[PDB]
Amino acid sequence: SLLHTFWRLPVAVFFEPHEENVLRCPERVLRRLLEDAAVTM
Amino acid sequence: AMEANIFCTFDHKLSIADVGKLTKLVAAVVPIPQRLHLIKHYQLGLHQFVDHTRGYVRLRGLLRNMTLTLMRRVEGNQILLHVPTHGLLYTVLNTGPVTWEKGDALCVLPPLFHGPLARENLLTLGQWELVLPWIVPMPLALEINQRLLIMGLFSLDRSYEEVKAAVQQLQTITFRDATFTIPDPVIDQHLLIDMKTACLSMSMVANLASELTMTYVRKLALEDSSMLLVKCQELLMRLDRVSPDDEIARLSALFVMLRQLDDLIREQVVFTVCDVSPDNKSATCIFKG
Amino acid sequence: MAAMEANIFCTFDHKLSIADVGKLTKLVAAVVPIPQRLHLIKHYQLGLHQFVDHTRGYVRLRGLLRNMTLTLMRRVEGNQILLHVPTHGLLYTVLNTGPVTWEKGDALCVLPPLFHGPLARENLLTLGQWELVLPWIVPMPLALEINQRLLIMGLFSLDRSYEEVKAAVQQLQTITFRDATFTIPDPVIDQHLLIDMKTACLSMSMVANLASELTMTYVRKLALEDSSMLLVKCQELLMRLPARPQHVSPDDEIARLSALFVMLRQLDDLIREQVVFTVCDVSPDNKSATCIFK
Repeated sequence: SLLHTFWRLPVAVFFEPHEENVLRCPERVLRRLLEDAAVTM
Repeated sequence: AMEANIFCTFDHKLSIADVGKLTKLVAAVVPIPQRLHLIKHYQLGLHQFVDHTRGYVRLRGLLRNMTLTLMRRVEGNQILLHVPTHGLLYTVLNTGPVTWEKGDALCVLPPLFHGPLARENLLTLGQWELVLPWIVPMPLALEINQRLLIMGLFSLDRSYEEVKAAVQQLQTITFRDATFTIPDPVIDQHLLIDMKTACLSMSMVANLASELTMTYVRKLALEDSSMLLVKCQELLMRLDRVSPDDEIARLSALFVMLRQLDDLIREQVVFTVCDVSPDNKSATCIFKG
Repeated sequence: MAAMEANIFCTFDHKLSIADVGKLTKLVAAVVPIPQRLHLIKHYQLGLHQFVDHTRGYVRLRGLLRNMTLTLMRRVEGNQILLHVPTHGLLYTVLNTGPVTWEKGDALCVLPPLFHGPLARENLLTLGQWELVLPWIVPMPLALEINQRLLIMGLFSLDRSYEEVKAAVQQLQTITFRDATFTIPDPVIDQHLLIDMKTACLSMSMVANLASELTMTYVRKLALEDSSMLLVKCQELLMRLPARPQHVSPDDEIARLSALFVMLRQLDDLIREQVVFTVCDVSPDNKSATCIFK
């Protein structure tokens, strides 16, 4: 499930809007979204 | 209308042939240990610093702080010397083995050719032999420094034929119409003391910088406000794919071995060629100190 | 606009007594910094009391002093001080300020004063709660080891207890250069010191990466056969752990040595501030000298 990243050590970000935003939704939002995907089928 | 000069005298007698030899070196550079006014001939050049045991590196270290001067005129009374100053042009002889061009950054070097030679037979008195430092373009000086340092680094493995082949590769140096060679610093299968301590400090700072780095970047990583730091530690982690007083002593040791290497890792330009005369005996260059 | 004024007149607007001008007459041929250059300046900007902070960051005062303009004092008179901004590479007399014995040939640096405040007990033109703080002129190795011990204190500040730093400052503050003791005031953390530590760790990583095997093994190759006191004293700070070299090459390793010299230069520039005075002849009472390169 978990990805295999090429760069071993992780890196911080200045969070520019001109930088592409980085997946900021935490796991409770993903729980809500899996509930939405289950209920919309 | 006179100018501020230096009156150098000679306690030995001087022949007319030696005066005619000395008047060939009109625009020649001469180092002087302290800019006095009435100096004897014993402190002209580097014959005060010719030593059997010492080597090239201490000559370069002394030449970094010598007071360089130019000659003006020679007389049966006395000899005139001129101290240069920054931002003025002067004529200067090309006593070095390499011809120059316009705009080349020039700097002063200790003489590689040493002792008795067909070119070092200048103004040679009884106990005295006037020697002159070389005026070389800057990248050739950097090449000579690098090649002499790495020839000093191969001193402890001359038994291997491959190392002798690498030394014979390093000992020959080409340039623009210049294929001169340098003497090897190893004599009697040993290295001279100043070159030995220079390359020892080099090896020591390399060893200490390879040692202490991971703990310091690990300490710096817990205040990570710079994304250069994590790739800095990732470099060292991909390369491998302690008491606090020991830490303090190793830091001070690393910085003192760096401080003893300060004269070799950098140098300053002394002259740059405003223009060059034909026949390339001399050139008009602006002093830069 | 107007050009650069070689001569700068300063004016004390506040009333001077005779003792202050008598103390100022001893300040001839002394170096003072100025933030800006005008022909007729006020006395507040002259000196260094305008930049004494409550942070008391010695690296901050050092970096601020590096960006000022140095001048020499001349022609002290009634409520007027001539300042000569000196030009490049000319001869200039100078009078020492800090209690450092001077010699010949050694280049000099400008530095903020150690133990600044009333503890040094300087009666320098105290008026309108404004002091005349003179920048020290020290030789090369004193300033070199001051910047070195500041960087070593910075590198030791990380991940250490406060009492470990308190046990380190009693070791590192004592400098006894040229038979005269000196102390390091308030070694604290600063963001500029963080910048120096970051470039120091980056340069150390780079020279650790670019070090070849022969540079890494020369110390062991010399310690296996040779024997001296300096070899012993440099061996004990290293760690514990006839063979042919695996692969050598002249042309690769000269490029390695050039890049390694570049990295050692980028490490050297931190502790070496600048040369600003090159002494030719001192006065025999060690109270004045002559210099070039201004």
